[PDB]
Amino acid sequence: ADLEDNMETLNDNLKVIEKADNAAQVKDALKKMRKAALDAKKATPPKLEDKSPASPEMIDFRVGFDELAWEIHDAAHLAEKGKVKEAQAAAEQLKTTCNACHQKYR
Amino acid sequence: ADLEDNMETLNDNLKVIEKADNAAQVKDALKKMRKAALDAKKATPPKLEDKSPASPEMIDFRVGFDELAWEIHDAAHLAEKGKVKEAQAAAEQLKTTCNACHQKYR
Amino acid sequence: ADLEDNMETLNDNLKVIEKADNAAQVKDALKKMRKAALDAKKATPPKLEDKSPASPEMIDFRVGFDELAWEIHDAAHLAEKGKVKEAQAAAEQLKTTCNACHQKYR
Ligand code: HEC
Ligand code: HEC
Ligand code: HEC
Ligand SMILES: [Ca+2]
Ligand SMILES: [Ca+2]
Ligand SMILES: [Ca+2]
Ligand SMILES: [Ca+2]
Ligand SMILES: [Ca+2]
Ligand SMILES: [Ca+2]
Ligand SMILES: [Ca+2]
Ligand SMILES: [Ca+2]
Ligand SMILES: [Ca+2]
Ligand SMILES: [Cl-]
Ligand SMILES: [Cl-]
Ligand SMILES: [Cl-]
Ligand SMILES: [Cl-]
Ligand SMILES: [Cl-]
Ligand SMILES: [Mn+2]
Repeated sequence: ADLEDNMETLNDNLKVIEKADNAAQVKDALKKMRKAALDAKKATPPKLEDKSPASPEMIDFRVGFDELAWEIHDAAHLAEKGKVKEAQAAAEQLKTTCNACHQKYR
Repeated sequence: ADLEDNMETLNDNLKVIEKADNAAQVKDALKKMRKAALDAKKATPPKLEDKSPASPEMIDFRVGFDELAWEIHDAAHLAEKGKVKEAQAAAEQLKTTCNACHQKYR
Repeated sequence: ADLEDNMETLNDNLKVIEKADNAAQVKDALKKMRKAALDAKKATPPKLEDKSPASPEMIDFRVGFDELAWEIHDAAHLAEKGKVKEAQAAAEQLKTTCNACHQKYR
């Protein structure tokens, strides 16, 4: 999928997690975020189309999705230990990672 | 190890997992797959030797191993909860990720 | 942070883990290592400054941090099951991955 669709998947599943009522809903949404995050990592964002494909900005951009994916996995660890409300709080904390990339490249 | 060796390791351990009799055999084989997947990520496949090293195809290629490593990890989570049959089924499902890359770059 | 700050973080938290007294201290230190590992992945090490940004050495370098992050996570799994001493042993074993990269690019 393209970058925008992957971002909407990220945003949609954050709101699913917030409203989720059991561990299985959280874990399924988190899996969809991780998939979207890895798929977004294949893209060139519009503000970096003029840079080299392995410029430090494109590397930083791509590693940003590794960091997002690992943080998502931390939340997944909380959810499958049954710590649903802790997992939902960790999901909401992902926004600091969303924001950090946006302020640089969005 | 070179790309072909890593691919044989991936294929060999898929069959070890299929025939495994306990969680420890599944976990050990999945670990060897993840290692092989990350090692394969360092290579240039023959069909992409003419593209630039960070072309969209080489990025798609490299991220394909991230996707495979995470999917392997999902199976390891099943095997660590002692859900051996589920872990074996998830390992069989990895083939859709194997295939998807092959049809583009093999 | 820059590359050498991330390396000091990696080295400091290895010593924290060696001296840790409970799972929480191991888990917290491992997570600082993973973060530092992914951040170091964004850098160009002095010995590769003259190489192409996606040369096979820079790819090998960056994948070295994926391998390090996954090995850290393996130790994190041990510590999350309360196997504190096994987690500490695995953290010591990380040094073979530290060394392997240093001998090539440090
Ligand atoms: C891309 C992201 C890939 C993923 C994921 C997997 N494979 Fe693969 N494979 C890929 C390429 C580009 C090649 C060509 C290698 C060459 O130099 O010819 C291959 C090759 C194989 C082979 C045959 C290797 C040989 O005998 O010479 C096998 C058996 C194989 N791949 C298996 C395999 C499996 C089981 C995977 C998932 C678990 C898998 N591959 C992932 C690219 C990619
Ligand atoms: C590559 C894939 C590496 C891995 C994995 C690890 N390190 Fe590293 N390290 C690497 C380089 C290229 C450098 C040179 C940095 C420079 O700017 O000169 C380093 C450096 C260090 C240092 C010294 C840093 C300093 O004090 O200036 C230390 C203490 C260090 N590295 C430790 C370390 C540990 C403990 C690792 C594993 C847990 C590790 N490194 C991994 C490249 C790579
Ligand atoms: C970089 C490493 C990013 C991370 C991590 C996240 N996002 Fe992002 N996002 C990024 C870019 C470069 C763009 C611009 C895309 C474009 O083509 O214009 C975006 C965009 C979005 C959007 C808007 C998409 C749209 O509706 O057109 C949303 C809603 C969005 N991003 C949300 C989002 C969330 C919730 C993230 C993590 C929790 C996140 N993004 C991570 C770059 C990066
Ligand atoms: Ca896509
Ligand atoms: Ca839009
Ligand atoms: Ca609800
Ligand atoms: Ca190799
Ligand atoms: Ca058997
Ligand atoms: Ca677990
Ligand atoms: Ca940094
Ligand atoms: Ca120093
Ligand atoms: Ca110094
Ligand atoms: Cl996850
Ligand atoms: Cl790259
Ligand atoms: Cl990468
Ligand atoms: Cl794994
Ligand atoms: Cl971890
Ligand atoms: Mn895990």
